Amino acid sequence: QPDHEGTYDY
Repeated sequence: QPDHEGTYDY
């Protein structure tokens, strides 16, 4: 996904 200056999944 879009990265929101520190998100992640898969």
